[PDB]
Parts: sequence; C-alpha cells; structure tokens
Amino acid sequence: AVAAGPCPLREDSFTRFSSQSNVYGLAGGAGELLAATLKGKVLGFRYQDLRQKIRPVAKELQFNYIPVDAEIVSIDTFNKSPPKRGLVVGITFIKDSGDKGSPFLNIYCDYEPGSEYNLDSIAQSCLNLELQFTPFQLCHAEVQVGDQLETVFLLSGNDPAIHLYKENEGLHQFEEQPVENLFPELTNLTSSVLWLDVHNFPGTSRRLSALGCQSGYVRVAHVDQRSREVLQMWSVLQDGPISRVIVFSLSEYSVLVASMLEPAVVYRDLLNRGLEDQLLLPGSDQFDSVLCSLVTDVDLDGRPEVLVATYGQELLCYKYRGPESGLPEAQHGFHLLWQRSFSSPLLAMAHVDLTGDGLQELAVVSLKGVHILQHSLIQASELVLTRLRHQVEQRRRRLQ
Amino acid sequence: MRSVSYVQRVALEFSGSLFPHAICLGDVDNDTLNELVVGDTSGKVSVYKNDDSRPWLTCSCQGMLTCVGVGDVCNKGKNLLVAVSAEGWFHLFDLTPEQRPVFKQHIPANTKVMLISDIDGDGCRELVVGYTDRVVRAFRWEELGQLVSLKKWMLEGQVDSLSVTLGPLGLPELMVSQPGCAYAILLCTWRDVVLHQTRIHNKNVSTHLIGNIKQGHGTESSGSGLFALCTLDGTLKLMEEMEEADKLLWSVQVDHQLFALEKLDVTGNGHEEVVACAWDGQTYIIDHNRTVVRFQVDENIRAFCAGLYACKEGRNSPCLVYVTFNQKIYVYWEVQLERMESTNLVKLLETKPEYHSLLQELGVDPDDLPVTRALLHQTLYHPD
Amino acid sequence: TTYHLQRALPGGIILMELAFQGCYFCVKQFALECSQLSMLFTEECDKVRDLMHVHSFSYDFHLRLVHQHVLGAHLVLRHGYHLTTFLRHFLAHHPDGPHFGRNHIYQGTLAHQLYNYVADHASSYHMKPLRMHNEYALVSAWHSSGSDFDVSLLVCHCRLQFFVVLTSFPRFPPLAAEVGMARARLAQLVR
Repeated sequence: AVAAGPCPLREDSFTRFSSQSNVYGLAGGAGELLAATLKGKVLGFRYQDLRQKIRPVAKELQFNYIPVDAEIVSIDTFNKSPPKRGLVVGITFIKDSGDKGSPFLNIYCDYEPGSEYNLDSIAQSCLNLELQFTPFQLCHAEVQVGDQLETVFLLSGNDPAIHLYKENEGLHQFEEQPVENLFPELTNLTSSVLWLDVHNFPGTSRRLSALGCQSGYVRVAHVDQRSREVLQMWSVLQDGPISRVIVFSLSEYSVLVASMLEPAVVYRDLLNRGLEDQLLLPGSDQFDSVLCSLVTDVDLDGRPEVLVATYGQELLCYKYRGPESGLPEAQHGFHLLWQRSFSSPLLAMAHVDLTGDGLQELAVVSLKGVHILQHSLIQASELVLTRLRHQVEQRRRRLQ
Repeated sequence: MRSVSYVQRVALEFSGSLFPHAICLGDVDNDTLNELVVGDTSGKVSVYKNDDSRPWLTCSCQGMLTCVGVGDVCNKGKNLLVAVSAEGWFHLFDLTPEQRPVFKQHIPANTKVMLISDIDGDGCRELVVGYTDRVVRAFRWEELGQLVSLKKWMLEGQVDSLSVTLGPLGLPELMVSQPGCAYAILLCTWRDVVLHQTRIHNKNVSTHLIGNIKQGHGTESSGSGLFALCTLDGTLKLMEEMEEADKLLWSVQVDHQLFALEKLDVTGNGHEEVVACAWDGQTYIIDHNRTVVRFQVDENIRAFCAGLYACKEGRNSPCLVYVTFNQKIYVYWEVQLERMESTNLVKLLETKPEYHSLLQELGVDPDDLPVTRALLHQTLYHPD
Repeated sequence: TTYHLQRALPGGIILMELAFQGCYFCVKQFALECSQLSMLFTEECDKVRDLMHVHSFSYDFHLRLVHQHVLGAHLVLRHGYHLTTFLRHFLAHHPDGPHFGRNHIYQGTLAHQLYNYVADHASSYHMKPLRMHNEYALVSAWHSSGSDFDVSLLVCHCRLQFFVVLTSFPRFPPLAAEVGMARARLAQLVR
C-alpha cells in the first residue's frame, strides 16, 4: 500500500478531445495510433522528426459511410498475414433510427496494389453489414488452416454469442461464418463477453483462450489447432463485471483477471495447477474501479510488470518478487512499484514505440484526451551507458 | 508547441473580490519559506501557509485594499508585509515571532501598482507607487520612522506595471509600461521621462511588463538585462536592454487576452522562463529560445501569480497560482519539467562523445540507424 | 447610502457602484462579458472608463458651492467656517486645474483700522460684512457674460488676498477680463 520508489515516466504531449471515448476506443495502426471518439471523430497520432527534435502530430481522419447522427461503439485494426499484405480497419457503430438503435459494422481494406497501407485511401473502401445485435468488442485472432495462417475478426454480441468474420479470397469481402468451426471453446455462453483474449503459442500449434463476462464468469481453455479440440478447460465465477483478462508468462503460463468491485488477481501455472494458485495484487482496489490493464516491461529489467488504471485516476504499477530472490517470509508475490495520478478517469492504454528510438512510449487515453508518457531520458541514458561499458569490459576480459 | 497537463494542486477557500494586483507570494514571517498573501476588497488580508484550506492568519486594515507586498522597506534587514489601500493609506505588519498594523501613514490616493526595490543604487530600498492617472511617485523610509517623498513623474499613456532592470552599465533602471506596446524610463535625478516604442495595430492596448530576468546560476544579484512585454491583443515580446538600442530577442503572436506576466524557473537549469496567462485560463511558458509550452485550465481566471511556494515537506518549489470565480484558488506545485523541447533518445545520446567512442570500439558504425535501433532494444529490454 | 447603476450592451452588462469611504467618494466599475465581441466590449469599457471625470466634477461642485454661499444665506455652510482656509486648501489640492470643469479660479494679493472702518461701512462700498475671534472678510458677487457666468471676488486682510471665482455637468481670457478689473475696483474704492 506504499510505493517503493518514484515514477520514471515524464509526460511529453497532451491532445485534447472534444468528447469522450470508451474502453474500446483505442487501437493500433501501421508506428501510428488511432483513437476514436464517441461522436464519429477519429484521430491519428504520430511523430515527425525535425533535424534535432521531434514534433507530435495529431491529424483527423474521415471514413466513408458513417452518418453524422451515428454513434461509434468500437474500433479495431490489424495487419494481414505474412503471405498477404495490407492493413484492415473495422468500426462498429449505431445509427439512431428514430427511437431504436440500428447497429452496423464497416470493414475498410484497400485492395489496389501500392495503396494497401495508405490510411487515407483505406478510409473510403468500406463494406456495410447489419447486425441484429448490439456489439460489444471487436478483436482479431490468427488461426492456422492447411499450411498457412489467416486473421479473422471476432465480435461479441448482445445475444450471448461470438460472431466470426472471415475474408473470402474469391470476391474479396468479409463474410460471417459459424464460430464453432475454428473456436470450439467460444460456444455455449450465457452472458455478454466484455473482454476476450486469445494467446497463441509460438513455434507450436496450441493456444489459450480466456474470456470474462458481465456476470463475472471467467473461462480459460487450453486448445489445440491441428485437431480443433479442447485439450482442457477451466472456469470460475467472481463478482462484478470482468473488465480485463490477459495471458502472460511470469518467467509456465498465468492469467491476470481485473474485475471492478474486487482487487485484480493473477492465477499462476495454468497448465499445471488450473485456477487454484491465486495471488492478489495488494491495495489495487482503493482507487475506485479498474478500467484498463497492461502487462509489459515498464522497468527495463527484462521481465514484465503489471499496470492498472482506475476510474479514480490512478496508474498503479506492480512488480513480482521472484522466489529466486529467496525471501519466503514475504514470499514470491506482487508489491506496489510506483504510482502516478491524473486529472480525468483513465480509459485505455498502449505500449508502443512512437518516437522511433527503440524506447517504448506509453499512450494513455483518458476522458479529456490522449497523454503520451516517456521514460525519463536522463535515467534511460545513464542506464544504457553502464550496460554498454560493462559489455565492452566483459568482451575485453573474455577475449584478451 | 507541446501542451502538458499538470495534475497535483491544492485548493484554497477565498470569499471576496480583488484586483489583479492584490496577490503576492513571499516570506512574511522570515523563515526562508514562502507564504501566500491575498488582499480582499473588504479590508482584510489573508495569509495562507503550507497546504491548509483555511487562511493561516488574517490581518484587518481599513479601507479597500489595492496593493500588497512583502519586502524590507524599512531597510532593517527583516521582511515586512506592506499594504496600500485605495484611499491613500499605508499599513505595515510584522509577523515574525486580528493583527493590527504596527504603522500607518496617509499618502496620495488612487494607487494602482507598487514596487519595493533599491533604484538609485545607494544600498537602501526605495518604494515606488504608480497611480491610476499616469502619475508615478517615489518614497524612501527615513528614521525619525516615516516615509518621505522623492521625485515624481507624469506620463501620458496609462501605467500598468513597474519594474527595475539592470541598465546598459551596471546600474538599476526604473521602467514603466506605456500603452501601444511601449514603455518609459524614469530617471532618478537626485527630460525626466524617456519614452520608447517597439508592428502595432491599436494605440490603446493595455500593456504589461516584467524585467530583471535571470540568465544563469548564481548570477541573480550579479546582473540582469532582459525584459518582456505583453499586450492585451495577444502579443509577447522578449528583448534585451544593452547600450545602443534595445535588441529584440523574440516576438510571439497568440489569439487570447493576455493580462498577466511573470517569470519562473521550471526546468531548474538557472535560466528563468516567461509565464503569461489569458482571461480564459490558457497559460504559456516560453524560454529564451521561443520554445513554447501550453497549459489550459478549464475555468475563468480573476487573478494570476507564479513563484516559489512552500506547500509540502517544508520545501520551496515553483508554483502556479490561479484565482477562480468559484471562491477558490488553485496552487499547482509540481510544474517542474525535465526539458522544454522534445527529443527521443538517439539525439540525446548522440551529443555525448563517450557513446560514440564506446560504439566505435564495438565495431558497429553508428550511421546505420536500424542497426543501432536493434542494439538499443537489445540493451534496454534483453539485458541478458 | 450605497448606490448602484447599470448599463447593458451586446457584449454584456457594466455595473457601477458609488459609495463613501471615510472622507472619500468611491466609484467602482465592474464588468461581465456574457473575440471580436470581446474586443468591442473591452473598447466600450475603456470608453466608459474615460468619462467618469470624477475630478472635474468635484472641482465644479466645490466652486459652485462657494458661489452659492458667497451670498451667506445658503444653508450649505453654517457658522464657524473660515472660507479663506477652505479656499486655500482647495487651491493647494488642485493647483493645476482640470481640463474638463466649467468653473475657473484665480488668486492674487493687494491699515487694519482702515479695514475695520471699511467693514463698518461695507454696504457703502457694495461689499459684504461676512465674518468667519470672528475674523471678517469682504466679498462682492455679480453676474457677467462673455464669448453667462457669476463672478465672485473675496478679499481677506492678513496686505490683503483676493480670490476671483467664475461659476458657469462637466463636458482664460474670460477670466482675465474680470482679473483686469478686479484690482482696479479695489484701487478706486481704497480711498
């Protein structure tokens, strides 16, 4: 409940928003960034080098078939499989048909050669599909078919279901397909899936799927891809909506679960212990409701940490005390590393290298706009030099 | 250029109306720690200390206050709190261990601005008061104690801000703002007004001016030479005095209604930065190289201030002070910036020569940007 | 007895408060702006600022009151008020003279038993016996014109000092015309 040090992050820029966004507002793109506002406004962030400095650039983007009265709900984007080329964008919005919502999904992808990555050209190439349900979250996943890889769209619906949209190489357009064919673990739902994660296993043909719903139900499934069979499946029922679930390896795999009325937790050693080894992150619920989360190395030590953003305008960071350090009294677990404060509720984040130096910036989308945060250059510069001089000294000693 | 979003702040309660010159920050109790002084029209002056939401202590005058200040006017080496009312009164308080004044004296009325500094160069601090009708009067404290008058100047354009700036040759100079982005120099002869003009659209714009902006470390009392002017139609100018003619360093045109001008060192490198605030709460911070940093407070501003303040842990830190219409005063005390421009990491490492030699030893040519990017990623995220 | 006044405009309202602070009359101008509209509002505020003329107003008020009590019947000033001292104070406080007032003043200089005898027969010389120890000073008031004013001439022996006041709302050769004949009358009636 006390930070073990100060925050090494310094704010670089801040672009103001006319109106707010939601947890699905942020998305990747490209090193560019796409942020969508509820009232149709879509912005693209990047940086421009200038001799000896850099300058932030936050331009506006216009997409074809979105009525001025439409309300955007969710947005996503990805890149085509390596055998293919191109960038695909998808936006789900709601027209206001008099008194009833009319949901819609649009997919933008430019097929003209030499312009598959031009965002401006892509901005008007869209399809248009009706829904018959209110969408929740648009995500994407990579599957193996034959001896090749494909990327498909996954959308959770108002009916407790997940709908899969797959490209057709024949007529070059996306079509809805049955979900049970490729994702047998994503069936027989009874609540609205607020977040879904699909973690592949590099170098092999298995994966872990995790999902959390409004009721609190959390399901994890260890699934094969060649035989399309569910090797194992576990589930649990917490309280409150599950705002986030992530799959990561502490060093063995583990799952981070972030609810809204309870502390965030981590279940360790899934493939060996299921959902019994539960470690709770201390004091991570004294700052209202946790809305976002992220697992990455915000420490430059080579090992991951856990970031938690709350509605109480807080950015807690938790670090894992490895048992290799050997302190079984305060045994292997998570303790608060540092903590930062903001002015508006925090809604989304991303860890991406915008500047282009190899250091990764943290982009935080809050109620009022987009903040960019950078590692303290003084600290990061003095830290590179020590490592480099150690490297060269070691080379001299071990070479002679 | 880049915009920022300061977060940490303290809100203080304040019920009353005030002029834009009735607020200051300085050491009134002589403890090397700054305190906040605000003079309300009612006839009471509130002093806030640390981060209490209530006034640390109140001192009651008679009449409506117009100017407040903290300084060693008595030349005794101890700072005192001095208040000037609208009807020509002059109250003094000492708060170094309610609060009836320790000294009163009537002076000419219609007071607008006030300054405490040694202008002639005799080692004794003089008092300067600028009135609402283009009349400036100088006074000095003389022990029997009592203020005695000195030279008085008369001007045409309105008077908005007084300053003391080191002249071309190691001597203090009294400078006054004159409308139309102009100013005047007052000669302390003991023509007496030398007008100067600085382009321009109107000739009645209200102008504000600040002088004696530091330029290095440990060279505060050792020199000056820079000053700045701001016009209500959104124009800032920073220029240096020197001997022949006043060289203009830079000019900036914004589209807001600038009404305040201060100086503050936020980067911590010794140089001081120009701080301007508009009526709607937009704030600009510019260093000596036209590098702008913006900060928007989404309210409406009655009065503004900037300087060192002691809010937490008994430390003096740079602070920005805003007065809102909702009976509140916001003090931001975490305004320090690591730098003013934006650079990533490669340009910052490129300056150092050790990094060049240490990479040349490794046999990698530092001109292949992707290769160095890969090396830095390996060094930063995979240290083993 | 605090007083308030208002004036609305497209940019917003302008409020004025008039009140009393010890021995002073105080006027405060507020503002409420309910960019071009803001610039116009600021210009109008400055325009209103330059027309308070709170200085010329007090000048003319004092000078009109002195000519209204030159008769000595006005209830404005009661007994025990040395008008010479008040006039000297006023001249000291405003030696430069405002550029917007309507009235004008001028002062000059030009035995004791003779003064007392003349005061005894003041009505013979068309003077006044008004007394402020009750020192008495002579004074003569007459209406004149030039291009309508009231010219009052007050003489007090101290060697005597004479003040000439010309009384005509705020918006000299006429003063010199009376100044020339001021001392002439004294010289001719000093027999």
